[PDB]
Amino acid sequence: GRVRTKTVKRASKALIERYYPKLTLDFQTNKRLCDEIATIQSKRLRNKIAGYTTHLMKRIQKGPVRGISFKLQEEERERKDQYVPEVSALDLSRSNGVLNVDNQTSDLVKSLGLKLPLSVINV
Amino acid sequence: VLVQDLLHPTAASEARKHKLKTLVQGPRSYFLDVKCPGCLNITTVFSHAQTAVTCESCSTILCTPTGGKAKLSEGTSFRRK
Amino acid sequence: SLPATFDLTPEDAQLLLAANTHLGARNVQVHQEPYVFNARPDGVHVINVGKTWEKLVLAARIIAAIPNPEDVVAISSRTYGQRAVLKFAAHTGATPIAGRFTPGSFTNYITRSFKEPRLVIVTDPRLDAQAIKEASYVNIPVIALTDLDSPSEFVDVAIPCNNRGKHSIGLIWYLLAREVLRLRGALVDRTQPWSIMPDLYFYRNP
Amino acid sequence: MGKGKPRGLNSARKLRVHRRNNRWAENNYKKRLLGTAFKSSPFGGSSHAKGIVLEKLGIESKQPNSAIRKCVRVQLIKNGKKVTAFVPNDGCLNFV
Amino acid sequence: MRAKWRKKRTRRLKRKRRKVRAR
Amino acid sequence: GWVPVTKLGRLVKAGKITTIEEIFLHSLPVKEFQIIDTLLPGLQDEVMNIKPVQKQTRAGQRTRFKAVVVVGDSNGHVGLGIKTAKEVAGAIRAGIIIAKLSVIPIRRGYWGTNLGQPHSLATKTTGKCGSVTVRLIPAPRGSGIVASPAVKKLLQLAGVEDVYTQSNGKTRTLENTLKAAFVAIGNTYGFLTPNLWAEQPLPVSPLDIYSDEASAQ
Amino acid sequence: TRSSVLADALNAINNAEKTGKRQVLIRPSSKVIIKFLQVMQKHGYIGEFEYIDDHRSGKIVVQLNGRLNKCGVISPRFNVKIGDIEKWTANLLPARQFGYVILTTSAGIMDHEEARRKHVSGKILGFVY
Amino acid sequence: PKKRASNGRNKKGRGHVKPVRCVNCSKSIPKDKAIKRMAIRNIVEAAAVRDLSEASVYPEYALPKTYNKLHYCVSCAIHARIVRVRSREDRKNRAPP
Amino acid sequence: MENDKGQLVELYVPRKCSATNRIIKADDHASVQINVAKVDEEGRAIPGEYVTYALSGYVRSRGESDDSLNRLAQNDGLLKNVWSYSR
RNA sequence: AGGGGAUCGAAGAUGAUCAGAUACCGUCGUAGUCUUAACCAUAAACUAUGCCGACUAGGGAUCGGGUGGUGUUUUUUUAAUGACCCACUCGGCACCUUACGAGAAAUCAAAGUCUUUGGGUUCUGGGGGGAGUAUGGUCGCAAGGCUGAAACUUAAAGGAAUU
Ligand SMILES: [Zn+2]
Ligand SMILES: [Zn+2]
Repeated sequence: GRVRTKTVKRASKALIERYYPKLTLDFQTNKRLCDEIATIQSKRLRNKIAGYTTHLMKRIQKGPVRGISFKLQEEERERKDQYVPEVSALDLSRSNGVLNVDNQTSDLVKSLGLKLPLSVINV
Repeated sequence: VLVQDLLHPTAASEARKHKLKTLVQGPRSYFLDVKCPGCLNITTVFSHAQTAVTCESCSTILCTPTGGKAKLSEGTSFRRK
Repeated sequence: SLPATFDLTPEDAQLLLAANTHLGARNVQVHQEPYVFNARPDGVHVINVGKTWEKLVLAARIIAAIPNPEDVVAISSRTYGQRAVLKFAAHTGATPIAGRFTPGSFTNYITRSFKEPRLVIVTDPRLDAQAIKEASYVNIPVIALTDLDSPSEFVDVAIPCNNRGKHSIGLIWYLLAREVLRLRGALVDRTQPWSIMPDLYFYRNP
Repeated sequence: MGKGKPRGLNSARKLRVHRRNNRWAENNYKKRLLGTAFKSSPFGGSSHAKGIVLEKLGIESKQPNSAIRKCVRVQLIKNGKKVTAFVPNDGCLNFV
Repeated sequence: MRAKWRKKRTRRLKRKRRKVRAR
Repeated sequence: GWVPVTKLGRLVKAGKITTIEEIFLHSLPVKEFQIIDTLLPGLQDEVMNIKPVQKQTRAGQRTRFKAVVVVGDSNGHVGLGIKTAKEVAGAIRAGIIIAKLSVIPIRRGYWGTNLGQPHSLATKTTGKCGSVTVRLIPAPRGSGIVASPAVKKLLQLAGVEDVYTQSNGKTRTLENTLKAAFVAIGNTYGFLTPNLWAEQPLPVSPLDIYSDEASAQ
Repeated sequence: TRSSVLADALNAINNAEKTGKRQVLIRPSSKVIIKFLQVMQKHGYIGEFEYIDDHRSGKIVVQLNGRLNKCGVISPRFNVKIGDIEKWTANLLPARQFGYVILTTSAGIMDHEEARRKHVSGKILGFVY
Repeated sequence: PKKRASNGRNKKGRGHVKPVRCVNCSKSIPKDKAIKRMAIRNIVEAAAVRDLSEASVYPEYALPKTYNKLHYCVSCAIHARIVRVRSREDRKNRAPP
Repeated sequence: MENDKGQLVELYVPRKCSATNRIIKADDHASVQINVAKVDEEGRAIPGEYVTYALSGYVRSRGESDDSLNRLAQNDGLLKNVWSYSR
């Protein structure tokens, strides 16, 4: 029965997605971070919240875990998105390996297409 | 579908549609002006025979009757219509 | 009529049949069915590339007709079109629903995920049936990237493609983004195929 | 899609005979035709009747109610059947 | 009350009425 | 203090959607009752039924009050609203807003010899809901409304003057009667007559004319 | 056997125009069918129809315009009199303005509007809205 | 009402199926209706085979199996067999284990 | 509709489907009207110049809207060699 | 009424259980037919859906036929084949899976084309009981079958789905 409720597990997620820096894998510091940054009512609520931020910070440092993407990790996802390192090859302009077409797609491009160097195979 | 024009239908469909279930009732059977392996004649036979038809000189069995289109006698030449 | 320069260029035709948009196409088929080019032996179909391209130009004309850019909603809940619609949205401002669709998006005007499209672009009608079904309640046209055996229900202008390789989905999305950006946009020439690598649309595996 | 019944133009016999038969299942029709009013029905199928009162009766009401219904058993002058009539107001059993 | 044993009871008292009436 | 979501609301608030049939012309799904409030000021606001409906609970039986209400003009617009609320004073209100939202046009016509505005329906319409099937057989002039008193004033708020009815089924069930009567009244527009056989051009939607005067900035 | 041919022809046209199709194939195709189609065509409930003359009863291919809503036959051809046409065109049609009840009159296959202008009657074939 | 589109049965195209006795109840039930399940098992249980092999002649120990199709009536089957009466939703799911 | 005069007494003259000619109703949701852009010479189209094609809820639901617009496109010159009349 | 009668089993014997239990469980066990001739003529005799006919929208599988495979087997030289198998194709069959119309709904290839009511045609029902009872014919060796009421009684009985 040491299950944390939504009232701490949401506050924790809001806290980490805002102050990912100024949070250091240690309850004893994270406790005092919550003292300064948050206006938590009870001393025991703080201890539970801070104890779960620390649990999230330990888990986030073994590779990003789903549900909590912070303002830094979003920029990492933006770079892996835009700067996709699959741009050395053309690619898909595979003049070396489009041209392994079969007799049906041959008759297809013959009917409608202009003209293509076509490497015809069968079955 | 919704728009077809079944007055001018495509032959890729009319070929497959049943003998009756076409634009007009028309048979898919035909006649073979088939020539004897022995005494050369021009004996007209039918696609779906129903009889073991023979040549004129001897009883040289040109076809064997089957469920659909009839068989031929090991060696012979055929000509449709 | 069209000015008749958009006539399936050989660089686009070789892109499409290198992506294998037609070299699969589901052996078992739905009886619509005019986007067929004599199914190959060994149990596979082959689609008319001319037709899918013509349909793509028609689709572009409808998307380009939509006056405000981000009333076109680019949806792809399947993994193989996620970044494809994200890039489509970023290029031609077209708010994407890449991920879970959160039903009650077009109906249910209260929810924070409330969009009122005048067009939907759906990568798959089967796996994104919720988007189509919800569009039917609020009078929204839908442009689908269908296969041959994909369902046609509550779906106008369908672009016949392939939905097995991912190369197709990535390409046909790039090409639609390309053709819309030409008509009343920053692509000032129809020729010179605007070679921004069609691999900014390919779902890069982890 | 024939709706069961015949739809010939020369089927007036059948369409009439079928009603003549199936009308019997009606309640009003059957008893008007067999003359049930004139065999049963102590009144012999009439509005009122006259009679000479035999006994005063206290009939017990049916179950949801509870009372003594102050009836009167009366032999009909008309035919001679003995029926039980209700006295239709508060202190009228003392009047009859 | 079973519409079978109801029927059987009727069909018994009918037979025993036949045997009573044959006299 | 409307502050409308639903860009239909933004247009009709700005005072651009003229009055009122462009919503019906283009099948625009109206989901804000303050739209109808701005367009049509003169409506009723006439309650038909309040029946007690009872769910059986673990302990006791919870009774709600399913309120049926008709919100109609006196001209050519009616709306039927059925809402189940926990109180009758809240039920009538929560019904009225649905009866406003689901407002529908009626296609009034003649029984021959035009001579003035349409009085009856244009054609013999029917509508069905559950078992109750209502018919609206258009009638000669000055005959009055020849319906049950339930649907009589539904057709009065529709604005119909003369109409025979031939309602079959369990017509006592009031919700199913009015539902079927409201389908029948709606099905008038939906009959393709030689009166409206002429092929006219399709008008462009005001969501495509005032494209970027809606969607609040 | 099929008891009537106008019946299944008009049914087939109705079943197609329900789905908003643009053509029908009618297999039997009698002269009575063609003449009914011609009266439909006149008021403009029907486009054009071809008669394919297979050496038999032949067939028809009709083309619709989506105007026809209802199009039925009255199976037993009731002997109608011009004194009681109003009882039919009040029971079959939407009020009074449009629609036509088709009589096989001695003068020929006609509508109630035409039969009134001629002052003639016959039997009843069917109707079109 | 009618509970099943079938009749907890197959008989469609037939007039009468020759019946089968329930394995435990002895109740005669029409074959098509009877809940059939093949009981395929090793002759020796999945705990004894160690001491069986080590004390057996003929190394490679073929270890022949046993086969018998258990026909069950409906009531005998409802006694915690693969029946576990499922919802009016999951009634239609034909797929076996 | 008319009084056998002027003064047209008919509000909301409803717009018919372009595939079936069937009247679209006021509450007929799933009844889309697509606007195709009228192109200029090789690239851009005129903003505010369209060809407006309506398709009713019934045709959309049935799954013959792709085929209905394919034919309408070919017959207004928006496509070419897509809708083959005789299948 | 003749054979036959192994098994199983109305009746019955009998042991348990039971408060009683001439039942459910146990052991026996006549009649019982499985068979030949002659009767009987009813079943939840059910798809509880009359038949003949037309039109409206995916996959297997039975039977027949048409093509295709340079597939397997085929050896008596290459195989003439043939069969089995594979793909496309129809005609009919027993079906099944998804669904715009229908229905009170459960639901459905017809239960759709139905107040926008008519393809042909036969049978049956008109609240619940009394009652499938009495009576009278009819058939049967009998058991019974067919047809089949009324007096009187009653405000509901019933179908489907919901909590
Ligand atoms: Zn010779
Ligand atoms: Zn059992």
